[PDB]
Amino acid sequence: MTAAYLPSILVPIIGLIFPGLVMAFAFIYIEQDE
Amino acid sequence: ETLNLQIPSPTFEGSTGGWLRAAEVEEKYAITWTSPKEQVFEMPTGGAAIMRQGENLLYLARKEQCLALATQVKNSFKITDYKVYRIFPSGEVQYLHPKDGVFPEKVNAGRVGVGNVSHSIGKNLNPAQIKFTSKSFNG
Amino acid sequence: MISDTQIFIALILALVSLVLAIRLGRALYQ
Amino acid sequence: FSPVPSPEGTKETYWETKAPSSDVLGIGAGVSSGNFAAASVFAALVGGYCTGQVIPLTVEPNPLFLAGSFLLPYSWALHVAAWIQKNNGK
Amino acid sequence: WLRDFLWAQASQVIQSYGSALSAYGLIFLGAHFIWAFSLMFLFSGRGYWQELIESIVWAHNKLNVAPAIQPRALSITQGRAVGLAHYLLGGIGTTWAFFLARIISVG
Amino acid sequence: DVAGLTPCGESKEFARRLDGSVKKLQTRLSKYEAGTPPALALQKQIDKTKNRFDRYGKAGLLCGTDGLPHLITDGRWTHSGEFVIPGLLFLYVAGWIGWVGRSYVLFARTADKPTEKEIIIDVPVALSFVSTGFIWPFSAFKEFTSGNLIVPADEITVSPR
Amino acid sequence: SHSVKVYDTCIGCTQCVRACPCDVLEMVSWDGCKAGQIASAPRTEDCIGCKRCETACPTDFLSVRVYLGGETTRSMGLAY
Amino acid sequence: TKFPKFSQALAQDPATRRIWYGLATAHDLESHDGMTEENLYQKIFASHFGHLAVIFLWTSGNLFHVAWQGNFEQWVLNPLKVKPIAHAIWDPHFGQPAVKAFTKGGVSYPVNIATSGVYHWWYTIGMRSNTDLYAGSLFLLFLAGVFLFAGWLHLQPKFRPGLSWFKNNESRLNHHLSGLFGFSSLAWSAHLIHVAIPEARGQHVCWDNFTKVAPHPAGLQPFFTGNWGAYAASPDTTNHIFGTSEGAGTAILTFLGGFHPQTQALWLTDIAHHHLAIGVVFIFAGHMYRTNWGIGHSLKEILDAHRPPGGRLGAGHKGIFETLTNSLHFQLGLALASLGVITSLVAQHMYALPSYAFIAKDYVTQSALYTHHQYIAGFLMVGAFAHGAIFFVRDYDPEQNKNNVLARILDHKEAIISHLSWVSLFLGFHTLGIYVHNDVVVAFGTPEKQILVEPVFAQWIQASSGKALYGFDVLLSSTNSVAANASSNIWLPGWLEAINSGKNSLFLPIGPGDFLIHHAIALALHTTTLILVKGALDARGSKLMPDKKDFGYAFPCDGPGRGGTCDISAWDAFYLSMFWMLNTIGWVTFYWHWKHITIWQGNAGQFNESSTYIMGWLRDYLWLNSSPLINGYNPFGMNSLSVWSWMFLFGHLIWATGFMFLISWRGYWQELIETLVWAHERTPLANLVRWKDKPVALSIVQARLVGLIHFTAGYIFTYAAFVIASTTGKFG
Ligand code: CLA
Ligand code: CLA
Ligand code: CLA
Ligand code: CLA
Ligand code: CLA
Ligand SMILES: CC1=CCCC(C)(C)[C@H]1/C=C/C(C)=C/C=C/C(C)=C/C=C/C=C(C)/C=C/C=C(C)/C=C/C1=C(C)CCCC1(C)C
Ligand SMILES: CC1=CCCC(C)(C)[C@H]1/C=C/C(C)=C/C=C/C(C)=C/C=C/C=C(C)/C=C/C=C(C)/C=C/C1=C(C)CCCC1(C)C
Ligand SMILES: CC1=C(C/C=C(\C)CCC[C@H](C)CCC[C@H](C)CCCC(C)C)C(=O)c2ccccc2C1=O
Repeated sequence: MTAAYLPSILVPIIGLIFPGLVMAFAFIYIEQDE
Repeated sequence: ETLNLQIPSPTFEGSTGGWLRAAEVEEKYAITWTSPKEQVFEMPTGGAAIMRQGENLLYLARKEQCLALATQVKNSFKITDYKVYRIFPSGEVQYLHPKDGVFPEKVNAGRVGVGNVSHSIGKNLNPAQIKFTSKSFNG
Repeated sequence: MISDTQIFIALILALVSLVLAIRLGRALYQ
Repeated sequence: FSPVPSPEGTKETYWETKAPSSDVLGIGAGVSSGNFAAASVFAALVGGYCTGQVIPLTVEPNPLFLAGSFLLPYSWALHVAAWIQKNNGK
Repeated sequence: WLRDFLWAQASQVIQSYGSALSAYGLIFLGAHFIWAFSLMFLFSGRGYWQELIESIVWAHNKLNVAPAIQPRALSITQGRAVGLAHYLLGGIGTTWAFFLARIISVG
Repeated sequence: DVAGLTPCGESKEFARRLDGSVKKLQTRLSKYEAGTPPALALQKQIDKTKNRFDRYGKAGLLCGTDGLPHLITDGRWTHSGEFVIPGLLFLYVAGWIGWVGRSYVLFARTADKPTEKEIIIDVPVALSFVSTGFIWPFSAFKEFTSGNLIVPADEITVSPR
Repeated sequence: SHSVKVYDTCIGCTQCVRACPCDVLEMVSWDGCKAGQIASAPRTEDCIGCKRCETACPTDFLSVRVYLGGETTRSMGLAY
Repeated sequence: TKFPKFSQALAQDPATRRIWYGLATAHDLESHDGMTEENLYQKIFASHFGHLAVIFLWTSGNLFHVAWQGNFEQWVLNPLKVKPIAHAIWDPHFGQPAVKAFTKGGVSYPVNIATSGVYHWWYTIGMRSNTDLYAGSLFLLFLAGVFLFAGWLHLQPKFRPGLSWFKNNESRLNHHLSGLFGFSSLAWSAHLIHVAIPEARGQHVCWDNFTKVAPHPAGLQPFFTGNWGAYAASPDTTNHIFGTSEGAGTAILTFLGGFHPQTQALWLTDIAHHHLAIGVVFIFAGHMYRTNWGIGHSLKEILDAHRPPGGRLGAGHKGIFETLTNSLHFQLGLALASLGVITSLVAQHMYALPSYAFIAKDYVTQSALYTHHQYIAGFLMVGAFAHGAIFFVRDYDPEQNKNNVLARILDHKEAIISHLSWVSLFLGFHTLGIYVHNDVVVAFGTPEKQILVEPVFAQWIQASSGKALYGFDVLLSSTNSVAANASSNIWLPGWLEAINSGKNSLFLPIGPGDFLIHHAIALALHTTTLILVKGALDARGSKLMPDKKDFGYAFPCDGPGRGGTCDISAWDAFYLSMFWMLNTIGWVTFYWHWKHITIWQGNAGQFNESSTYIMGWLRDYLWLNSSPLINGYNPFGMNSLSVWSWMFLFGHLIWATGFMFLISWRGYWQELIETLVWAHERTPLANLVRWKDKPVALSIVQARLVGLIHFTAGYIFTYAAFVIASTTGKFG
C-alpha cells in the first residue's frame, strides 16, 4: 500500500481523539446555561 | 396564619424514604394538623409514625406527599384541620392548602374561574387553521 | 497505482470541503 | 397557508353541469363539435392505417407512418372534445 | 453455546418427521409459533386494538349483527398476562420438545 | 398435461413414493411375529397406504416432478373437485353458520335482558334457528332486497372524522 | 406546566376536584348547569398529569381535559 | 439549559429528558419556536444541499478507498476469479491469526471483500485503471464542496428564495422532467455511446482524446439524414470478449434483447438506446406545464376539471391543488411512496435483468444488493404512510376540502379498515392453515396428502412472455401469434434465448412452494398496510379519543381511563407497523435467498420439496446454511468469516435488548432510579460529584423508539451476517 503509514496515524486519531474531543465539547455545550 | 416552626413533630424512627438535597436547595413542603389522640399513622415516605396529641408538623419533599397524608388522616381519623405550606430556602413560607380557608370541592365566593372554555370539547379548532399563527386552538 | 502526493491532493480538497461544511452548518444553525 | 401561485390565465374549471365549459379545451375552445367529430374519425382511420402498415416493425421503418400512428390516441381526446362541444351547443 | 449446544443438538428434533418422534418435531414448531404470537400482546397497547375493534363493530353494525355484549380490547393488565402466559408456554414448550427428542434419540 | 404436469397414475415418481412408503413399513414389520398386535397393526397400515396411492392414481390428480399430487384451481371443469366443488360446500356451511348466528342475535335483541341470552343461550330457540339455515341463500337474499339486511348509514355510529 | 381546561358541558359533580391528588382543581359559581357550579383550574403549575380528574368525569366526552405540556420538577413528581 | 435552542419547553426541563428530546426533535423544523413558513422552506433548501454533499462525499470515499487499497486493476484482468477489495483493515485489536486470515484478495494486507458491486458497475461504465477511479473521486469531492457552498450561499440575505419561488410547481415540474430526468438520461446515453461502449470494445476514450475519436465510423451524419438505422448495423457478436476488440461490432444503438453471452448482462448498446429514448420521452414530458410563454397546462385547472359527472367521487379533486402545495407532509408521503415502489422495482429488475458485466456470477453481491434494496423499499414505504398520518393530523384542513376525494376517504374510513381486516384474516387463516396442514401430513409420513397448488396464473404470465416450460402456448410462446410475429424482427430472437435458457434468473421456474410464499407475502403487505392506513385515517380522531388531533402525532396515551389507551396515537401505529414491515421484508428476502442458493447449487428440487411446509424452511434453509457462519471461529481456529460470525451474535444481542424496552415499562425503572439517586447522595467520596441533570427513566414514547431501534438494528445485522457469510461459505 502507498502511504502505508496513514492508517497507523489516522485510525487512532479518528477512532479515539475525534470522539473524545466531540464528547468533551458536546458535554460542555449541552450543559451551559448561556 | 404563618407556620409556627416550633410545633412538635410526630414521633418517628426515621427512614430512607424522606427528603434529599433538592429539599434544602429548591423547596420543601410542610403539613400541620390537630389530633385528639396519640395514634399510629402511615407515613407517605415509608413505615409507621405516631402522631402526638395536639398539634403535629411534618416536612415532605413533594406537595402530593402532603396531600396523600391529608386524605389518609381525613378518612382514617376524621381530621380536616390540616394546613399545607410551601417553604423556600430563603425562609419564605407559602400557604397552599386549603387555599382560601375552604376546601376546593366546596364552592366559595371570590373564586375566579381559570381554564374555562366557553364551548364544548368538539368545538375546538383544527390544527391546520392555527398553523404559523399564535391563535389558540380553544376557539 | 496512486502516489502519496495524489493522496495529499485528495486530503487538501477534503479539508476545503470540511471548511465549507462548517460554514454551511453554522449558517443552518444561525 | 400562503397564497399558492398558478400561471396567468388560470380560470375556474370546476363544472357540475352535463358537460364542462368549453374553456377545458384550451386553444380548442372555439372549434365546433362537427369539426372535432370529423377530425376524430379522420385521425382514427389514418392513425389505424399507419399503425397497421408498421405492425411488423423493422430496423428501417417508414418515418411518416410512425408519426401518423400517433393519431389513434389523439382521436380519443378528439371525440371527447366533440361530445363536450355538442353538449355545449357548439 | 449457540453452535455446539443449540445447533448441534437440535438435529434430532428437526430431522424427526416421519418417525415416532415427529410429535416432538411438531410441538417444537408449535411452541416457536406461540412464543412469537405472545410478542403481539407484549409489544402492543390496548388503545390500538380498541380503535381497530371500532371499525370491525361498524361492519357488524352495517349488517345488523352487532352483539349485545359490546366487544372490548382486553384490559392493560390482561394484555400483559396473556403475553406472559403465551411467552412462558412457547419458550418452555420449545425447550420441552428439544430436550425430549434429543435425549430419546441419543440416550 | 396441464402446466407440464403428469397424471399421477403414470408418473414414475408417484410409484417410487408408494414403494418407499411400503418398504418403510415392511422393515418395521420384519421385527414382529405374525399374529401379534404390532404385526396386525402394521399390515393394516400397509393396506391403508396402498389403498390411498391406488385411489389417488385413478382420481385424475396431476403429480409434479416430485411425484406429489398437485391441485389446479384456475376454474377449469376437469379439476373442479379440487377447489371449486369443496369451495361451494364450504360457502354453504359458512353462510349457514352466519345466517343462523345473525338470526339468533336479532332474536336476542328483543329479549328481557339481551346480554343474558348470549351467555345463557335459549337452546330450544337456538335450535329452531340452527334448523333454518338450509335455505340461507334465498332467505338472506330476500332479506337484502326487502331492506332488512343492510342498515342505512345514518343509524350507524361512526368516529368524528 | 400542563394545561387543564374545563368545557361548559360540566355538570358540577365535583368528582374531578375530589379525585385530584395535587389540588389543581376547585369549584366556582356558574349559572350554566343545574348544580350551579363549574370546575376551575387555578393551580396548573402543580399539575402532575395523572389524569385522575379525566377518569372521574361522567360527561360523555370529558368536560375536563388535561393537555400534557412542558415538564418541570413539579410536573415530573420528583422528590429529588 | 440552552441546548434545545429551538424549544423553550425542553430547554427548561431539569431532567436528562431535555438532552434526549432535544436531539430527537432537531430536524422537525415546523415545531420549533418562532418558525415562519419563509424560514422553514429556506432551511429545508439549505439542508437539502447539505444532504446532497453528503451523498457525493460517500461516493468519492468509496472510489478513493478502492483506488488506494483495492485490486481493481487485478480484478479487471480476471473478474470471475479475483475477489474485489473494499478497503484495507487496520485494527490494533487483531491477533496474527486474524491478520493472516483476512489477507485475501491477492494483496499483502487484511482487507474486506466488497459486496456492493461497485467493481462491476465501474468496469461496465468504462473505468479500467486506478487513476481514473482517483480522478472520479476528486471530481466528486469538488462537487460536494460546490453543493456545500451553494447551500451556504442560498442562506445569505439576497440569495434566500421567496415562498412564491418554492411553490412554483409548474416551472419545477418542467425543469425536473426535461432537465433532471430527461436531459441527464440523454447525457448518460452520450457517455455510454462515447466512452463505455468503445472501452467495452478495447478502445480507450478519455478527456484527452474524446473530441477526435468518433463513436461511430460514419459519425453524426446518419443522424442528420434520417438514416438512424445505420447506427444499429453490425452489433457485437456472440463471440465478443468484453473489454477487448475480438468479436466487437461497430453499432452504437441496438435493440437486440437478451444478454451479452459472456458477461451474462444486458447489451450496452441496448442500454444506450434505452437512455436515448427515455431522454427524448421525458424531455417531451417536460414541456407540458405553462411557465412564462402562454403554452402549456395549469395544474390547478387539470385537478379542478377531473370530477366524474356521475358524482361518485363527490366534488372530485377541487381544492386538492391548494392542500398539496401548502402541505410538505403530503409531498413527502407522495415522494416516499413513489420512491419505495422504484427501489422495489430496482431490487426485482436487477436480479432478473442484470446490467453490469460479470455480475450474476458473483452470488454474494447479488444476494446483498437484493436484500439491501428491499429493506430500503420497506423503510420508504412505511415512511410514506407515516407522513400521510402527519399530513392528516397537522396539515389537513376539512373546510378547504369539502367533499373531495380526501374528505370522502375520511367519510368511509371504517369500510376501508374493516375490508383490510377481512382480507388480512382471509389470507392469514388459509395461508397458515395450508402450511400447518402440510407440516402435520409430512410429519406423519404422508407428503402425498399435502395441499400443493400450482401457481398457474403466474406460469401463464411467464408463458405469455415466451417461457416454453409449462406447455401453455400463449402469445410469445405461440410461434404463430400476432404478438410473436410483431417483434420477430427485433427483440424476440434474443429474448427467447434469454428466457428459455435455464442459466439465468429471468422468469425463474415456479411451483407450489412459490404459490404458498406469494400468499404469505400478500398477507404481510395487507397487514402492514392495515396498521399504517388505520393509523393515518384514525389520526385525527376515533371513538376512544375523538379529539386526538389536538394532541399531535406522537403522544404516549390518554391515561388509564375509558378502559385504557396505551398505543392510541398515530405514531404508535407507525411503531406497530414497523414490526410488520420487518416481517414482510424477512419473508421476501428469505424466499429470494433460498430459491437462489438452491438454484446456484443445481439443487432446485431441494427448495421445491422442502418449501411447502415450515420445517423445510427451518432445517433446510436456516439450520443447514447456518453451519459455515457459526464456524467462523471455534476452539480449533478462525477464518475470514469470523467477522460475520461475530456480527451474527451481535445482531442477536441488540434484538433481544430491544425486548427490554418493549416489554418492561416506565414506572418500574423510575422507582429503581430513585433508589440509585438516594444511594449516590448518601455514599461518601461519591456525593462530592453531582449531576447537572436529574436522572429520570426514559419516556413512554422514547422507550418505544429505543426498543424499536434496537429490534430493527438486531434484525438487520443478524440477517446481513447470515446472507453474506452463508453465500460466501457455500459459494452457490
Ligand atoms: C463517507 C466517506 C468515507 C468513509 C465512510 C470512510 C471510511 C474510512 N476511511 Mg476514509 N476517506 C474518505 C472517505 C471516507 N472514508 C475520503 C473522501 C478520503 C480522501 C481524503 C479518505 C481518506 C482516508 C485515509 C487517508 C484513511 C481513511 C481511512 C478510513 C477507514 C477508517 C476511518 C478513518 O481513519 O477515517 C479517516 C478518514 C479521513 C481522515 C478522511 C475524511 C473523512 C470524510 C471525508 C468525512 C466524511 C464525513 C461524513 C460524510 C459525515 C460524518 C458525520 C456522521 C456522524 C453523520 C474507514 C474505512 C483510514 C484507513 O484506510 O484505515 C485502514 C486512513 O488512513 N480514509
Ligand atoms: C475506535 C478505535 C480504537 C482504537 C484504535 C483502539 C486502540 C487500542 N485499544 Mg481499544 N477499545 C476501543 C476502541 C479503540 N481502541 C473501544 C470502543 C473499546 C470498548 C469496547 C476498547 C476497549 C479496549 C480494551 C479493553 C483494551 C483496548 C486496548 C487497545 C490498545 C491495543 C493493544 C496494544 O497494543 O496495547 C498497547 C497499548 C498501550 C501501550 C496504551 C495506549 C494508551 C494511549 C496511547 C494513551 C493516549 C492518551 C489518551 C488517549 C488521551 C486522549 C484524551 C481524549 C481526547 C481521547 C490500543 C491502544 C488494550 C489496551 O488498553 O492496551 C493496554 C485493552 O486492554 N481497547
Ligand atoms: C354468528 C355471528 C357472526 C356473524 C354473522 C359475523 C359476521 C361478520 N364478521 Mg364477525 N365475529 C363474530 C361473530 C360473527 N361475525 C365473533 C363471535 C367474533 C369474535 C371472534 C367476531 C370477530 C370478527 C372480526 C375480528 C372480524 C369479523 C368480520 C366479520 C364480517 C366478515 C366475515 C368474516 O370475516 O368472518 C370472520 C369471523 C370471525 C373472525 C369469527 C367467527 C367465529 C364464529 C365462527 C362465528 C360465531 C358463532 C356464533 C357463536 C354463532 C352462534 C349461533 C347460535 C346462537 C344459534 C361479517 C360482517 C370481519 C370484518 O369486519 O370484515 C368486514 C373481521 O375483521 N368478525
Ligand atoms: C407468530 C406471531 C404472530 C401471529 C400469528 C400474529 C397474528 C396476527 N396478527 Mg399480530 N403481531 C405480532 C406477531 C404475530 N401476529 C407481533 C410480534 C407484532 C408486533 C407488536 C404484531 C402486531 C400486530 C398488529 C398491530 C396487527 C396484527 C394483526 C394480526 C393478524 C394478522 C393476520 C391475520 O389477519 O390473520 C391470521 C390469523 C391468525 C394467525 C390466527 C391463528 C388461528 C388460531 C391459532 C386458531 C386456533 C384455535 C385453537 C384451537 C385455540 C387453542 C386454544 C387452547 C387453549 C385450546 C393476526 C391475528 C392485525 C390484525 O388484527 O388484523 C385484523 C393488526 O392490526 N398484529
Ligand atoms: C384476497 C385473497 C387473495 C389475494 C390477496 C391473492 C393474491 C395473490 N395470488 Mg391468489 N388466490 C386466491 C386469493 C387471493 N390471492 C384464491 C381464493 C385462489 C383460489 C385457490 C387463488 C389462486 C391463485 C393462483 C392459482 C395464483 C394466485 C397468485 C397470486 C398472486 C398474484 C395475483 C393473482 O393472481 O391474484 C389472484 C386473485 C384472485 C384469485 C382473486 C381472489 C379474490 C376473491 C375475493 C377471493 C375469494 C374467492 C372465493 C373464496 C372463491 C369463490 C368460491 C368458488 C370456490 C366457487 C398474489 C400473491 C398467482 C401467483 O403469482 O402465485 C405465485 C397464481 O398463480 N392465486
Ligand atoms: C451531518 C452534518 C451536520 C450539520 C449539517 C451539515 C453541515 C449539512 C452536515 C454535513 C456534514 C459534512 C458534509 C461533513 C464533512 C466533513 C468532511 C469533508 C470532513 C473532512 C475532513 C478532512 C480532513 C480533516 C483532512 C485534513 C487534511 C489535512 C489537514 C492535510 C493537510 C496537508 C497535508 C499533510 C499535505 C498537503 C499540505 C497540508 C495542508 C500540510
Ligand atoms: C396515508 C396517506 C394519507 C393521505 C396522504 C397520502 C400521503 C397520499 C396517503 C399515502 C398513501 C400511500 C403511501 C400510498 C401508496 C400507494 C401505492 C404504493 C400505490 C401503488 C400503485 C401501483 C400501481 C398502480 C401499479 C400499477 C401497475 C400496472 C397497472 C401494471 C400493468 C401492466 C403492465 C402495463 C405491464 C404488465 C401487464 C400489466 C399487469 C397489464
Ligand atoms: C390482539 C390483542 C388484543 C385483542 C385480542 C382480543 C380482543 C382477544 C379476543 C380473541 C377471541 C375473542 C377469544 C380467543 C379465544 C382463542 C380461541 C383462545 C382461547 C384461549 C382461552 C381463553 C379459551 C388486545 O386487546 C390487546 C390489549 C393490550 C395489549 C395487546 C393486545 C393484543 O395484542
